[PDB]
Order: sequence, then C-alpha cells, then structure tokens
Amino acid sequence: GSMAFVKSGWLLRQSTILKRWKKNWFDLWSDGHLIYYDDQTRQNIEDKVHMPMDCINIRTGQECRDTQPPDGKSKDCMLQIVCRDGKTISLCAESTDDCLAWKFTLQDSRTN
Repeated sequence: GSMAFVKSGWLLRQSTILKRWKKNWFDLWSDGHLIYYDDQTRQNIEDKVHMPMDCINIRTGQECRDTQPPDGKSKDCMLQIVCRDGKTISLCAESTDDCLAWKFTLQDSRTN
C-alpha cells in the first residue's frame, strides 16, 4: 500500500475537440497523476497529466486566459493547468469553494 487517491470527482473540462465544456470524472493520485475519464467507472480514459513533471503553472479564477466559462458560471469556478508541451487544460467546478478545494490539492500534487 504505497499509493492511493488524494481527490476524485466530477469537473467540466473544455474540450479542444468539441470546442465546448464536457463533463469528466477526475482522480488525483498520490504520486501526482491526474487522470480523467468519460465517466466515474474509470473505464474510458480521456487523458492524463503528470502534475510534478508536466505542470508549469496553475491559474484560478480571473487568472484564467482564453477560455469562456460555462453559461451561467463565473471565472471564479475555473482552474487552468498549464503544461510544458504547450497544452492548457481548462476546468470548471460547480462553485468557487469547489474550485478552491481543487486548486490547493492540485498545487500540492505538483510537489509529489
């Protein structure tokens, strides 16, 4: 038992294919993997990020760039994971407090 999950849950992710927000299930691993899936069954991977190695910046709220929030939501629900290959992963929680919870956990995950 050297590994476990730190945080899991639904977030909206901005799809670079669909050009709109898509619901995905996220698991954040104790070694800094962030894995996301089509649904909570963890059967269909969308993509992954190695937070310690790949992430060069995290933006939250007003800091987010180039990405419109889902209809009815403010920027304060949004987070962006900026990666070294030039890819940015845009996320949106259901609330400001949910966004801030993900923020601190994702930030900590980069130190793993």
